[PDB]
Amino acid sequence: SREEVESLIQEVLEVYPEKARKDRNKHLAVNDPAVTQSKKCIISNKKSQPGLMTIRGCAYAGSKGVVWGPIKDMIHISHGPVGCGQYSRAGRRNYYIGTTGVNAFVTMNFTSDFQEKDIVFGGDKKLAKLIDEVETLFPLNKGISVQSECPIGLIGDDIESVSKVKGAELSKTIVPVRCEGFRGVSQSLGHHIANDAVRDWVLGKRDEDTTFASTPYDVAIIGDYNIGGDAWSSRILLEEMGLRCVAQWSGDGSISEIELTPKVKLNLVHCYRSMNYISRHMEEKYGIPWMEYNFFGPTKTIESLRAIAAKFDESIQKKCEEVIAKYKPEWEAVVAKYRPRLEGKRVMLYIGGLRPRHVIGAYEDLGMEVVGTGYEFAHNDDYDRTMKEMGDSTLLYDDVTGYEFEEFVKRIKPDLIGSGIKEKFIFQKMGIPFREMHSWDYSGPYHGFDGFAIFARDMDMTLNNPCWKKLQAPWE
Amino acid sequence: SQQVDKIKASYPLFLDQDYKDMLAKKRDGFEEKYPQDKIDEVFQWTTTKEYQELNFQREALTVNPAKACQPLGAVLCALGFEKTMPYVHGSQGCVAYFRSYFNRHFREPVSCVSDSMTEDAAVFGGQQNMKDGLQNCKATYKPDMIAVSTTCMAEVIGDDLNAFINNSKKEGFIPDEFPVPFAHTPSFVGSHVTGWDNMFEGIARYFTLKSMDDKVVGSNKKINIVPGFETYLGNFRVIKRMLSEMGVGYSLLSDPEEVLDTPADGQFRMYAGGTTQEEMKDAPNALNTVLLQPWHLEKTKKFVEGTWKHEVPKLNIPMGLDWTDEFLMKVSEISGQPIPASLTKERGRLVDMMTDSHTWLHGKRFALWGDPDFVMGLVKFLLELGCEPVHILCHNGNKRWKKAVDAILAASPYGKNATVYIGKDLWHLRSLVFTDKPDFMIGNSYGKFIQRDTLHKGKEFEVPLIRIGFPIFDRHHLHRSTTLGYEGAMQILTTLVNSILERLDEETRGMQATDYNHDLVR
Amino acid sequence: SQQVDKIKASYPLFLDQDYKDMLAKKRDGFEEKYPQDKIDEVFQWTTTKEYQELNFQREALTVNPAKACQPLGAVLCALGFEKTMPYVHGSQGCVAYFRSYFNRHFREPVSCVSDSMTEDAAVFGGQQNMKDGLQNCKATYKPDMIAVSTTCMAEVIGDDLNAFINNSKKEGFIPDEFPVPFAHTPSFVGSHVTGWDNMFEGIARYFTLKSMDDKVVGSNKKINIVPGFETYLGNFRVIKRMLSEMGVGYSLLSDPEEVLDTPADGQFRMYAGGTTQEEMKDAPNALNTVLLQPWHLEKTKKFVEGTWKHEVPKLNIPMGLDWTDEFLMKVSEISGQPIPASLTKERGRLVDMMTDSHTWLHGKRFALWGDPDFVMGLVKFLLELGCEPVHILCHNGNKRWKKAVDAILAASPYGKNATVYIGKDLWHLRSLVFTDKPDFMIGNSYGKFIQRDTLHKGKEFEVPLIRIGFPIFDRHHLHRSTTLGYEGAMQILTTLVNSILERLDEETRGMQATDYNHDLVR
Amino acid sequence: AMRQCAIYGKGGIGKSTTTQNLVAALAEMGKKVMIVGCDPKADSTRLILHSKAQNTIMEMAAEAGTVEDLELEDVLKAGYGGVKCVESGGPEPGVGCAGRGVITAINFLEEEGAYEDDLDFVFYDVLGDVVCGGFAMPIRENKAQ
Ligand code: CLF
Ligand SMILES: [Ca+2]
Ligand SMILES: [Ca+2]
Ligand code: NA
Repeated sequence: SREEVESLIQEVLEVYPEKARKDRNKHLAVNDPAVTQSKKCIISNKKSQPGLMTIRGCAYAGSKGVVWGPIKDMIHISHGPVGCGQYSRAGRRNYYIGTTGVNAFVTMNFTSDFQEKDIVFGGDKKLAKLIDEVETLFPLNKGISVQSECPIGLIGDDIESVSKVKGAELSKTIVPVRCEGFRGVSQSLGHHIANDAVRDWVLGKRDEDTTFASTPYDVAIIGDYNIGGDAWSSRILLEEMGLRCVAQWSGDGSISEIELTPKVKLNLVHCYRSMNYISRHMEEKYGIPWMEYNFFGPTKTIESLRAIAAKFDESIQKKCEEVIAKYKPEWEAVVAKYRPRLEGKRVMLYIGGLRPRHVIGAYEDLGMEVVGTGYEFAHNDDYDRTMKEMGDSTLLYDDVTGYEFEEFVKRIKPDLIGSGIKEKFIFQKMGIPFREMHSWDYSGPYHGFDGFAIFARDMDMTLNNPCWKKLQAPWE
Repeated sequence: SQQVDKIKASYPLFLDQDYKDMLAKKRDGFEEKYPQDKIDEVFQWTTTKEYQELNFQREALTVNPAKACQPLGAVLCALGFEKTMPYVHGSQGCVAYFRSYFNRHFREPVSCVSDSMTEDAAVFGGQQNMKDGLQNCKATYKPDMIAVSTTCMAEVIGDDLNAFINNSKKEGFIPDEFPVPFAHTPSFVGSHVTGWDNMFEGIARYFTLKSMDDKVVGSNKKINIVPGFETYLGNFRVIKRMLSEMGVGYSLLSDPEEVLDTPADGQFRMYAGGTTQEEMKDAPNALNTVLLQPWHLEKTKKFVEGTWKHEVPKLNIPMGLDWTDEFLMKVSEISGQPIPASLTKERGRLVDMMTDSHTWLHGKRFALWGDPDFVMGLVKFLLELGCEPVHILCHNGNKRWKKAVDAILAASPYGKNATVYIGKDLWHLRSLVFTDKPDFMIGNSYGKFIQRDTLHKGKEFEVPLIRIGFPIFDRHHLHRSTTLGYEGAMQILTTLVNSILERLDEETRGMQATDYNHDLVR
Repeated sequence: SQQVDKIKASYPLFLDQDYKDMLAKKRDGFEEKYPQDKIDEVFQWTTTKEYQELNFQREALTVNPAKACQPLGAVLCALGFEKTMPYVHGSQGCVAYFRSYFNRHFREPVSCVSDSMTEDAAVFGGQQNMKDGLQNCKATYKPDMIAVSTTCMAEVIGDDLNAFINNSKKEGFIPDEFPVPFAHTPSFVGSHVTGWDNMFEGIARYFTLKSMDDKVVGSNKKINIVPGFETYLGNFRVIKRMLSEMGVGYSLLSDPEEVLDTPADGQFRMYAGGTTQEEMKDAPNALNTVLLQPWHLEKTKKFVEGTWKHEVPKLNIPMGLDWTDEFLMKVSEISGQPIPASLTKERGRLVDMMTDSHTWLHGKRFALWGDPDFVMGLVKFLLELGCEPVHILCHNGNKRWKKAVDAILAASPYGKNATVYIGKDLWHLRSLVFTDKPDFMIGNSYGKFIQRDTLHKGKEFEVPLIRIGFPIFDRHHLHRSTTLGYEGAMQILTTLVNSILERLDEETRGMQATDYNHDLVR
Repeated sequence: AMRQCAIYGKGGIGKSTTTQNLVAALAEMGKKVMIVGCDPKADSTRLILHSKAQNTIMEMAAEAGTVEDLELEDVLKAGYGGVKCVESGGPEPGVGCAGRGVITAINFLEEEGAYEDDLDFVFYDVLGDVVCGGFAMPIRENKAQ
């Protein structure tokens, strides 16, 4: 009941001091599927109020942990003190194939480990020496990135100069990234800062090179970090459809694939939030058009395959229908087995910048209803694409606070919650089935047809697990 | 493709032939990958002594460190006080990381807030963030105490915690009597354990600095116990159990055992148990104060000895037989309580276990890492077991600590092949286990990548990992274990000998090849 | 040959080339061994469904049983009484075996005597052996009680224990008041657990049959607890800890925890702790009697209900969540003591662990074996964890027990693929894990040969063993573990999920092959 | 026992001379003393050492991979009456925070074991022209009482 939700919101806000109350009220809203300009209902991408326990991360997380970290054959230096690189070492499951420590380096933590003397004198000389050491001990790395942590900009270091000098000296691509954590208000600005760094130091390397033989079916997967193998289970379908995937940005990605992307015919954007920046740039500079797609669940996947195929000739469209017919009996069997076990169950989600709206279709393919959703750092163009996907009178929350999330959950009483690691254990203690929707709870892939089977199996094992019937001691 | 009644997750899904062909094409067509023979050549070179020398002369690059930053330790320390909310003044990204890091190790909620200083605070400081932050935090989460620490951004720009908090109170953002102990915890100085020490001394000074004239040493008849950065629930527990067993009055200063282990009974408890504010105020009235991990409690020690006037005993961490004996005897001496028959019997049971397993433990070689106190305690027990601690690595260790460990080693023939390394990381350790191969590695989850690396050279070069330390993210509930006292020694001994027997069983499981030694009895 | 500074034991010594050539020549020249291709052919056939059918129709041959004989159980039961010497009337060979069997599992001394009946007693019985035996035993080992059981030889020839002991006393070989409870324990009837039941009822009747007119039910305000054949020290301990924690008066009838865990402090203690004679005499005066392993305490139950008049509660073994809850509630009901906050919190912590690990446990398939009560408790907990107990084997189980287990399974969707097998052995189980491959086996050390056999078929067919049960001879100190109560459930859950994670890590340790899923965090 | 003192004052008024003569007098009467110079000019120990300029910790630290690469021996020098002398030194002109340079140096002495249990006094000769948060750090960090 729209009234009941509006009332819930106001009740929850009562605990806040005046300033925080007025601000938070603008980030909470009752959905109206008719709205197309989300700003009329909710504001986003603003700073978080102090002391409220936001679930958000920083720009470094958005640049190092999200965009750059996954590029497998490059060495990424967490530049600054030891903290940042250690907490983010192998925490995100951006899968890849490689010989780690030899030609690939994703799971390792390279850092300049700033000590007090580095703060006093600056770390540019340390950076230069570090680079020579990286070159000596990891000769097969194909490029280096410098991910700035908070102190870099604060002490006035000039990492751009160091990168230029060492880059020319070693004939190596060295990318300075100003993703210090104090910039922006969340992981989002980190994405933008990272996209601009790729554009300015990597993307135009082959602008004058014509040795790449292109075909009219060349595409690039933009914005899929291959969580649990998500990109590979996406790539397989596109190629079965007759297309040729030249690059993957950036799950299991190589620096060469990135440098080859300007030669593709179409950029396929999955994560709009993190890579719409570089996508717009490629259209502007190379004339490459880009389109958004969704590989979550059979309905969205079939719709996406068909929309993508329509961009090419009839032969691709024919293969598209052959691929859809091949998998039809597989996902129908998944639905046949699991939908009756999940039919009608209600889910509340809270994620980053894409999935909060992107997974709705998959839940509906299993007869489930998303009664609440929100993003940690989405912008309003994200909410514009969200309201039409959510049901009337469902709850929306931007940069939700720990307190808010807990209170909304106690009132709404979802049958399942899909959020992050910092949220997981809170709700399990409340007896509410919980599934991690960032790390897929160490399961996955969830993208495509093969991913749908796993997703269904996972929602079922958790929601209907026998443990949820045992939280109350029988002598109570 | 998927078979609905046997769904495959990433492993082994991607092993299917169609996925395998697809990955081969991705590589050949767009990765411009180095030839496999070149990759083998470099990999081999990374296992050599020549590479190890180059590796050890690094001066600027750090690879796979075995330490974290200060505020992580400040948050854990704060978490051990009644209804206390850890608050880190600075950038919020840090807080998302500290929580996540502890959430994965304890598999429990971890509450902590930030005052989200952003770019516009980088120039003029975060005084406003502190005012609004403390007010919003107290109002929203209702803690009875807010313990303040800092991120590197706040440290670099010079925010004065003392002044910022005083002004927040002076201007009415939080009650003047509301406890807000604080500590500067720069990530570029020491490590996470230093943050624990800083935060603790900060809370201790907040509740006792100005009222020392009211204190009388020994008047409350208790013994204070300061645990230090501790991530094993059984360690807080075994100390309280042994003291209660002895009838010794005590006060555990920073006790997070309840809040790191709440029951799943239908409700989320943001706060639970913990050292009370009254216990901190009363602490100076104790007979004495015992520091369980002295190598990372130096600032606390100076304050406890210099201001509380406690004759802090010179005791090593209570790990292993000798050191647990010493701890009990000292506690007995300070409290006047005798060591009871039950503890004497427990000691004898650990010794029995040592006599029963010594043949499999004798001469086994180990590489190990972790925090200073934990590492030296592990080293001492290994020596007591007749094992050889060959590669001892403590990234956040120091020169005085190394000398102490070198002395412990010189006191035993089993310490002859050991070398203590400080300031070195897990990439340095990786070279050591390839050039001077030990039988096992005792360390945290990051060690799994080293095991994987050694297996690649060959099954006969594989060095299996035995998980003891922090963090442990790839196994469940090991945070419930114990490493201190006789109980912890029994657990570690059991884990070590069975790790040896498991590997031996693996190597003798070859039908008609190595199974002649696949003994039913060992 | 040997390198003095790197001595090799059988493994890998015999892998040296000269030993390998020598063994090849021994085989080719004098073993007239079946050709290797023929051996491979038969091995393969032993893993098929055709072979399994032939295997299951056996009626006379038993291969690799999963049970022992009666007197073994009588000895363990006797060991739980104060200063009591287990005495087995019959052939001495049996006693050398009973001691050795328990010595290897507990890694402790195991005292027991025999009266060495030989061929000249085979015709006329062992009356003289009993007279001299009891006298020599009492004089030499000074026990305060001698508990008598029997070997099969004495049973087959019909020696009358009652008469033999009476005559020994009548003629002065041992004092008339010296307690000599006894029990006939034929190895050809039931199994070792039946021997425990027989011995216990024998000791209970000895101290209370003739003096029941003096007893008053509930007059001593305690609850008797009969443990049954138990080989995990933590099980006796956890029951006493929970009862004391509840403030419940109790009496553990047959308590061998002290004698099976004496300290190594310079002296050998032949006897230690144990249920006292007075506790047995006073037992009828309790409020009630709870049997922890009812499926092997049927004779004891008839005596306790029929003679002591106790309304023995119908409770399953306290394993898993529901059954530990039921045990506590019943104990609360009988004693009038409420279940305290500490136990309610412990329960909630186990549930928390279950919610944290459920994703790795869900749907995991298991083959398992052991004694009846232990097997059904394991089955119940596996269901509570969302796991699938596919092959349930209890060699010494019976029809009524199977029906009970089938009912437990029918009450859960997770029990749909399970089949309960009674009277079958580990050679039968071996076929089941080849024809309907589970993910793991939960059993005792004999299961290591099945794992070895499955690996021979292929790494992908290997079924790893998880060691829980008796006996466990190839790992050290697991007898210190707990399988009962919330504590036992936490230990089993931790062991199961980490066994799953260890195997997954093994399968994803292949460099650039399967390590894409070698996750730091799980 | 050990008393931690700091001599603060404007520059150009003989503060360093007075500090070194005060220390020499204490050593003369039997006290164990250590002088830690915390002035960017690094001229707090020449009179005790009969030298033209003592190598500072900051100077040597800038040349090294890590401060622990330095050895107390090159940093700490015994002079008149056995008093021990150290010069913190400052970061290059225009770049670092002189105050943080001073704390870095003192933290190093702490870890290196320079504060013997023998010491009666430790005197920090600190600049007091502009009393900024930087030069006030020895106070904020309870380096001197
Ligand atoms: S927003 Fe890093 S964890 Fe922090 S106190 Fe500094 S070392 Fe430690 Fe983002 S870039 Fe990183 S993670 Fe923070 S620190 Fe800034
Ligand atoms: Ca938990
Ligand atoms: Ca023993
Ligand atoms: Na080389």
